[PDB]
Amino acid sequence: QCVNFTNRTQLPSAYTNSFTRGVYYPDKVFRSSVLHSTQDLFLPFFSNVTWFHNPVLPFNDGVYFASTEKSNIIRGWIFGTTLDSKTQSLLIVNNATNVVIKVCEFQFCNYPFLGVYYMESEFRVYSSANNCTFEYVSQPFLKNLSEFVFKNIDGYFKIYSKHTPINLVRDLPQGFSALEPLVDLPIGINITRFQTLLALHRSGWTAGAAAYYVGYLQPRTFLLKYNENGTITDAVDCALDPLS
Amino acid sequence: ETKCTLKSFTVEKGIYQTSNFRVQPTESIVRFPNITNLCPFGEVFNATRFASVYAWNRKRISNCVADYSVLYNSASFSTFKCYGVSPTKLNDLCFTNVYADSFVIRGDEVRQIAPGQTGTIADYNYKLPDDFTGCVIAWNSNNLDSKVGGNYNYLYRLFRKSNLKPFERDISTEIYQAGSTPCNGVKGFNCYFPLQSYGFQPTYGVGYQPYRVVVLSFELLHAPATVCGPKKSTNLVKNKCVNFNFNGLTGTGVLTESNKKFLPFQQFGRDIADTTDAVRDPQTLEILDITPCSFGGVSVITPGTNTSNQVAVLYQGVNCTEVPVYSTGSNVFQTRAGCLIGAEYVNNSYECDIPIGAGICASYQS
Amino acid sequence: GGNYNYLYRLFRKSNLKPFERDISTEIYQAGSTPCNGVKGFNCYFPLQS
Ligand SMILES: *[C@@H]1O[C@H](CO)[C@@H](O[C@@H]2O[C@H](CO)[C@@H](O)[C@H](O)[C@H]2NC(C)=O)[C@H](O)[C@H]1NC(C)=O
Ligand SMILES: *[C@@H]1O[C@H](CO)[C@@H](O[C@@H]2O[C@H](CO)[C@@H](O)[C@H](O)[C@H]2NC(C)=O)[C@H](O)[C@H]1NC(C)=O
Ligand SMILES: *[C@@H]1O[C@H](CO)[C@@H](O[C@@H]2O[C@H](CO)[C@@H](O)[C@H](O)[C@H]2NC(C)=O)[C@H](O)[C@H]1NC(C)=O
Ligand SMILES: *[C@@H]1O[C@H](CO)[C@@H](O[C@@H]2O[C@H](CO)[C@@H](O)[C@H](O)[C@H]2NC(C)=O)[C@H](O)[C@H]1NC(C)=O
Ligand SMILES: *[C@@H]1O[C@H](CO)[C@@H](O[C@@H]2O[C@H](CO)[C@@H](O)[C@H](O)[C@H]2NC(C)=O)[C@H](O)[C@H]1NC(C)=O
Ligand SMILES: *[C@@H]1O[C@H](CO)[C@@H](O)[C@H](O)[C@H]1NC(C)=O
Ligand SMILES: *[C@@H]1O[C@H](CO)[C@@H](O)[C@H](O)[C@H]1NC(C)=O
Ligand SMILES: *[C@@H]1O[C@H](CO)[C@@H](O)[C@H](O)[C@H]1NC(C)=O
Ligand SMILES: *[C@@H]1O[C@H](CO)[C@@H](O)[C@H](O)[C@H]1NC(C)=O
Ligand SMILES: *[C@@H]1O[C@H](CO)[C@@H](O)[C@H](O)[C@H]1NC(C)=O
Ligand SMILES: *[C@@H]1O[C@H](CO)[C@@H](O)[C@H](O)[C@H]1NC(C)=O
Repeated sequence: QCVNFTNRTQLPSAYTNSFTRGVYYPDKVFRSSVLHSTQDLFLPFFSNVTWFHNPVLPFNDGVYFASTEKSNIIRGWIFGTTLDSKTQSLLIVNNATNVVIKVCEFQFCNYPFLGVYYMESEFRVYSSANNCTFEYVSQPFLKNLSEFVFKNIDGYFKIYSKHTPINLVRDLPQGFSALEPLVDLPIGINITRFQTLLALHRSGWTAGAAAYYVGYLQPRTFLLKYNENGTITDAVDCALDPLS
Repeated sequence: ETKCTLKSFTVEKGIYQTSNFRVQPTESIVRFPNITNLCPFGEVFNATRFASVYAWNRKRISNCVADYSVLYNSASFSTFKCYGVSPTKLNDLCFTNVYADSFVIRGDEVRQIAPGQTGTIADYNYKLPDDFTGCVIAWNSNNLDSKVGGNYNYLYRLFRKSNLKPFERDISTEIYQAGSTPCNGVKGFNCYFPLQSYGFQPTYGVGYQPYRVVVLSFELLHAPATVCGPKKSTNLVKNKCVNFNFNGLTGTGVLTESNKKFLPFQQFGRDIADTTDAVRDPQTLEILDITPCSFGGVSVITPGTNTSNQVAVLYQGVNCTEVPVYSTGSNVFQTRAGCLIGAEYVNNSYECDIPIGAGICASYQS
Repeated sequence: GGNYNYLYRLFRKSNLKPFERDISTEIYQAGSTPCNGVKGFNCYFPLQS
């Protein structure tokens, strides 16, 4: 089950403002009504984030992935370097029952996708796999705004997530919401590029309204405010302008 | 003590500081996660059947807790030899992943399974590196594998042109060509089948009976280590200055109940200047509070050597509940500066001679 | 034929203090089961030639 297509899926990748989103808890400590300055990898304030209406995208240090999700179309993720059996690969799927994480050497198709049959049962993302190393099954992740942060430090893969009810039409809202840690994985891969998995309706494929936002991280110093309950309520980027 | 610190045989009227004291810890407590996800050793050491020696069964072990204590303490193992590390210290040090090689060989072929060994199995069936690290366990299986009619299910290689590299398996059934006459896959004058089947029987003596052997190897890849023994834990105590090792975080103090509200993903809090203030016990998931058990300096009030030889003792900023020959002494008094012993409190009001603090001071009358 | 007069200790309960001498030739219990002064499983003579 590996066929190409004819309609070259090309999307108008525009640019937009990053605003003040993408702040996550860096450590597992508790602090009450304090101001703590920390140096780490973050998304710089008022940056330039790419909007997509499935091209290959570099991973760099880390990736911020946001989706104004409606009807949970986005399903999976693919990470790796050579994207084949030559090198280790990471694969993430999210069906209606569980999230599945695989660390193995697959042979991905040119246009991998989940596919649904119209009681959904279809899986043709890759062709062959062997020497599969790490496996994981957990609770499913998914009109809402879903933000995810993916990092890889010291042979450890960190995934942070947050969901927010939103009502704005088009762009990212002007507000603040900290990101809580979701999962850690003690695995070693040299991830440098990543993809996105789309859920097309196989009954002809009809999946075009897949719009999301992608941004990159950089190292810098932030100042975080902890309220009495230990929830981050505000942040300041130190290296932005003289006032900051 | 005052004379020793002041280095004189006479002491004038006043108050002096001699030394300090602190409450000593009583006992130690360790608390670790609830312990689960044991490595599946039962399916290997108690398997229904074992693979042949030239086709030894290889198993991968990663991401689990492995209890070597039960294996070491089991008396059903005839041979238990650990070369790289001591069997006792297995539960302490650990690595990233383990390989288990299981097979069945003869009783007399046991010592071939060691670094720097030679033999039919040691060269054409299973090769071990000289720098091999791990353990080898061998036990009897005569009651099961041996058959009265002869168990021919186990085969082994004898003829091969070259030896085997360490941790290499060869299962090819090519007809060996000992002589110079080529064979088109047929035995004959100088062509023989490299595989021979064992004839294990219950009537066979010691050294001929089937022997089940499992070799454990621990590999050292740069990936983080995940597989080793359970971490010993113990019950907790409260309201006693003790030293604790909560999930690798070590500290000395007294533990009390706290009403702080964490979030479901933190593990331990702090207040300022990187000072830990509250911890969460892994086994119960309860928020506790840590307070450094009391300490402070001591002081002596004396009216001068030339006047008398009785002194009063003041412990600074210490609640008069854990003072300890001066455990009782005279009527013990409590001041905002600490606890004072050896002197009596009165309701009068005089001038101040030897200042003490918090607005009160003492003098000589007792 | 080999000099077997020189023997060295290999098993002990703990380390040696500086300039300490130990000469007791007692069996060593290498396992949970006590040896009770009898050589056997998890019981080895600490001196090797
Ligand atoms: C899965 O792992 C095995 C074991 O490492 C790989 O087998 C090796 O394949 C290479 C191919 O060039 C050979 O040169 C080696 O001799 C093989 N070693 C063994 C022990 O069989 C296998 O290739 C891996 N799978 C994939 C798709 O790469
Ligand atoms: C911080 O935690 C406190 C403690 O629960 C929260 O106070 C409660 O909040 C709920 C939600 O509105 C109310 O129903 C309760 O009546 C509150 N109780 C008290 C004693 O205040 C508080 O809302 C949390 N957040 C902040 C910003 O303080
Ligand atoms: C293989 O099976 C034997 C037989 O049950 C196990 O030996 C028993 O282990 C239990 C542990 O729960 C002890 O309580 C028994 O006293 C043991 N009996 C005997 C006769 O040894 C052995 O532990 C099993 N090994 C593995 C790796 O699963
Ligand atoms: C940790 O394992 C222990 C082993 O049973 C459990 O902790 C308590 O178990 C008893 C009986 O099973 C329950 O009545 C208690 O409510 C348990 N305590 C807690 C805090 O849950 C339990 O299986 C495990 N508990 C945790 C928190 O992991
Ligand atoms: C010294 O410690 C004792 C107990 O350790 C304190 O007595 C407690 O005082 C508080 C408040 O005064 C009461 O709520 C408790 O009920 C008391 N407990 C006992 C057992 O008496 C005592 O107050 C401390 N000393 C000082 C000067 O505060
Ligand atoms: C991103 O950059 C482009 C040109 O580099 C610019 O036109 C666009 O306004 C930027 N987006 C912002 C500042 O949000
Ligand atoms: C989701 O995937 C898991 C593992 O891939 C599978 O066990 C489960 O049955 C799947 N659920 C559905 C509804 O297909
Ligand atoms: C949006 O997120 C909220 C918060 O978890 C959840 O209650 C709600 O069901 C979500 N709605 C959708 C459509 O995903
Ligand atoms: C990543 O690449 C470096 C150098 O290219 C190499 O040393 C390391 O072993 C690689 N690790 C993984 C997990 O691919
Ligand atoms: C101590 O007092 C006595 C009388 O009060 C006096 O004679 C003596 O000199 C005093 N000691 C010293 C060292 O001055
Ligand atoms: C001082 O007076 C108070 C109040 O009359 C009394 O409680 C206390 O016992 C008196 N102290 C002494 C040493 O008599």
